[PDB]
Amino acid sequence: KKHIYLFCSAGMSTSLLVSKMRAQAEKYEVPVIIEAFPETLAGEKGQNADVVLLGPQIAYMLPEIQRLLPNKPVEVIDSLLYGKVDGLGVLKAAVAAIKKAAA
Amino acid sequence: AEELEEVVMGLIINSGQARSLAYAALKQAKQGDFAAAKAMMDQSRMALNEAHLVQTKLIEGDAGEGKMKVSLVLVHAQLHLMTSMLARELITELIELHEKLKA
Amino acid sequence: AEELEEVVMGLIINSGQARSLAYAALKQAKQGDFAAAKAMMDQSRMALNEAHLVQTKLIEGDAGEGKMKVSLVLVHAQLHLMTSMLARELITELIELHEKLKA
Amino acid sequence: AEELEEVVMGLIINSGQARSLAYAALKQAKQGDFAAAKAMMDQSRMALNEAHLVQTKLIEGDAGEGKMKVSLVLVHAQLHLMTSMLARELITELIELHEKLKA
Ligand SMILES: O=[P-]([O-])[O-]
Repeated sequence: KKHIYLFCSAGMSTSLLVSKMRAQAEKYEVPVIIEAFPETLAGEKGQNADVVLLGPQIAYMLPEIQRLLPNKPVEVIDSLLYGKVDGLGVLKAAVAAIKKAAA
Repeated sequence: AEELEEVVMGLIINSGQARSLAYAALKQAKQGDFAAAKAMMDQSRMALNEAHLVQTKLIEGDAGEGKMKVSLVLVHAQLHLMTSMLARELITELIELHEKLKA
Repeated sequence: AEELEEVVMGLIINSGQARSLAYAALKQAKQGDFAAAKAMMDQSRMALNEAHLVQTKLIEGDAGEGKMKVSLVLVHAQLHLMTSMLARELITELIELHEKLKA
Repeated sequence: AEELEEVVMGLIINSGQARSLAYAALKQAKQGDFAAAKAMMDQSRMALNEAHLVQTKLIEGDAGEGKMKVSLVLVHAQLHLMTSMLARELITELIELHEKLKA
């Protein structure tokens, strides 16, 4: 089971996206664990993720998070997919980042 | 909701950035850099002011969904904004004390 | 609800204990006991960290009762936790000042 | 609601006045007026105590509208009261520091 960790300031507004992603992962039997955390834990929690996703509001922090976790694929969630709360779409992008990372 | 929810995320992030700047301002004071501290507080204040202004609108037109009831998120923004504003004010006082400490 | 409600009580108590320890830490500083103050601060931080971690889970899975709506108590725990964490951080700064005051 | 709503307004105003007095108390300290500062803090505390007492009643009998659910405004008063009380306590510490600073 791969760990997909999302970051935002407190971990709420993204919490709704996480619940929809979990529903989708169950529907299609994707072996993943999805958790939302505030951006303050990106360095502490990110070390255990298989893929690190940043909320659209914290995109400006991408370079810093990449330097903090040089051994993890880190990327920003598409703002439209995020605004629309597209659990399936974001789940797809996360699995993709993992595949493109393992090869 | 769509905007209100995305707006709250922005407010939470803004409030978080405000605090971050405030703590950074304090750090400058510890380094004996009163000039940089002062500049950082000013920007932090401006950030909050803009955030507070947005919240003001969010409280004036909090109606729509129901009569007595209001948007629940109003609190996620108020809580973060109130905490950040208070923190900054106290931090400002703390910085002034550093100045009095001579250092 | 059952757990969520009992959990909030625990969080409120934990947050309260955290503040209590923080104030106690400050009191130690006033007595000129930097060692005890430092130790008390560390424990307070750890208590908050555990409390924050529990809240994080409570925000990631805040869904269930309804789509847009979330557990009401989430705020109660957030309010107490946010206040306690902020107070503790400021108290830490205050303690550092006591150290600079020489005493 | 009628009273609860009007009561919250009173609490918010009271909390605001409390903070106002607290900051004013601090200002007195900056002027080197420990006597006036002390008097102002005492009054601020009494104002908060009365406000807290009213809130206590508002939390003990928060039932009526529904089983699990409680008055929404309870938070509004709690948020303001918690922030004001915390601020005042920290301000008290800050004032004590001014006294230690000799000035
Ligand atoms: O918890 P969040 O949506 O900043």
